[PDB]
Amino acid sequence: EIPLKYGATNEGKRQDPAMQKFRDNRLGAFIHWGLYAIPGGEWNGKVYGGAAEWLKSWAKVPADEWLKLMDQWNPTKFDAKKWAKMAKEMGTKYVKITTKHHEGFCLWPSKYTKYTVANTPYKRDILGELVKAYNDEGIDVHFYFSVMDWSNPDYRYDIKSKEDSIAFSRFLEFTDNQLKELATRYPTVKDFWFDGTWDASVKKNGWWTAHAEQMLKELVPGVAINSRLRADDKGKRHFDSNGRLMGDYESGYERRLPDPVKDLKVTQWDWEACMTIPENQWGYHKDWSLSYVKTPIEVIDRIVHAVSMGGNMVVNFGPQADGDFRPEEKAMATAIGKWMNRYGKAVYACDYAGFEKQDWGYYTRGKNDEVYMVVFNQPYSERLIVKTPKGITVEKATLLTTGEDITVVETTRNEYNVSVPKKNPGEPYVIQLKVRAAK
Repeated sequence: EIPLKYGATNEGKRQDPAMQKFRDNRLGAFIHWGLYAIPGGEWNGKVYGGAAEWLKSWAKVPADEWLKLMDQWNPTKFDAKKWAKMAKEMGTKYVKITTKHHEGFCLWPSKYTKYTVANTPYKRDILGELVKAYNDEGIDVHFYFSVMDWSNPDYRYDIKSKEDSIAFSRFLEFTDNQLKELATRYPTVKDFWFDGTWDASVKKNGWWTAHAEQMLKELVPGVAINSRLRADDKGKRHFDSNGRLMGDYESGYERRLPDPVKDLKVTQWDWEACMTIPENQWGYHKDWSLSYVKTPIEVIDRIVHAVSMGGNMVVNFGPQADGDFRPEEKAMATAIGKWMNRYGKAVYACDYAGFEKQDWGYYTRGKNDEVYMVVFNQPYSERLIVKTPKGITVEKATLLTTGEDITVVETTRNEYNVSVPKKNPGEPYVIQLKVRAAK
């Protein structure tokens, strides 16, 4: 029953309204945009297969030379209002934006470094333009922030000396300054999502992670903070040494999801997953033929999977250098938007339904105990098996899009066959159930 100065703060799930908005939004978009977009995974004529946003590392490019990309930063096709429209048509309720990635190039005009959008030909405050344009569409804005900063030479991977420690104490002050800046320049921000916090330098400074959290919560009432920021007194990340969750939500499900049968533990806390369309590219990469690229249905599957287990899902986009989105990403957004427009009552504001997982798809639970069946795999039996928890019965089934009644046949105690629709919808679809519990 260990004691800790810098362990978890929250008891269970926050239930203030700002957290309930964060939760109910459910579907978000991730935007990775930075100087990495200019080379697009290619350096000096070699096209590297690793994540484009890490090209500085793959091509062993020194800071001085990487940051020279600033001279070419001039996204002439950028139009914040077009971006916001695209997110709206997709059905995303929030957008997480890279304020600064590992490269350390800031999308806002920070006063604390020269490596900022202000010292580029384009000059303009990209981040401020986005915040406004998204907020105008009713879309919340969350800030991605990489603690690790390859542009500031006070950054340390580990504290192996007193020089190291001196430099790093400066780096944490600088980092604190940037965060204060963001919180106060853009007070509509709803979340900070920290990355690049894995180094020993940070593990060794748990106290700072807890400070940063309290600090930001002071400045921004109701702001959410991800688990990835946090390390405890002992250097345990995400969950403290008593296995209690730090920060407001778990953020480890990056390009993977919890198992619907074996990882039901996640339903006990808030969490958010993120994903990429190709296998592993967050920033813009010029050649998507190098790894598997997910289809829209494969992405929709994963969104629903997340909500079915009580989590949010954030789908990544990596805009081009010119400020536009590539065709594959435009098609993806449109496809997701069409499907959400039709079936979104099963996603927005939904949660874990407490039913045993079946092979046809996922269940989600509405705000008023609606139970939705989201069908991805159509059984040749024409029967969708539904097994109810103790005390629950199924009074009715309805096809969400048409309101047509759907036959429900009891097969055994606590189990039914729900018929498929008379006409095959030809896409993943939703059947809504009315259920009754016992007093």
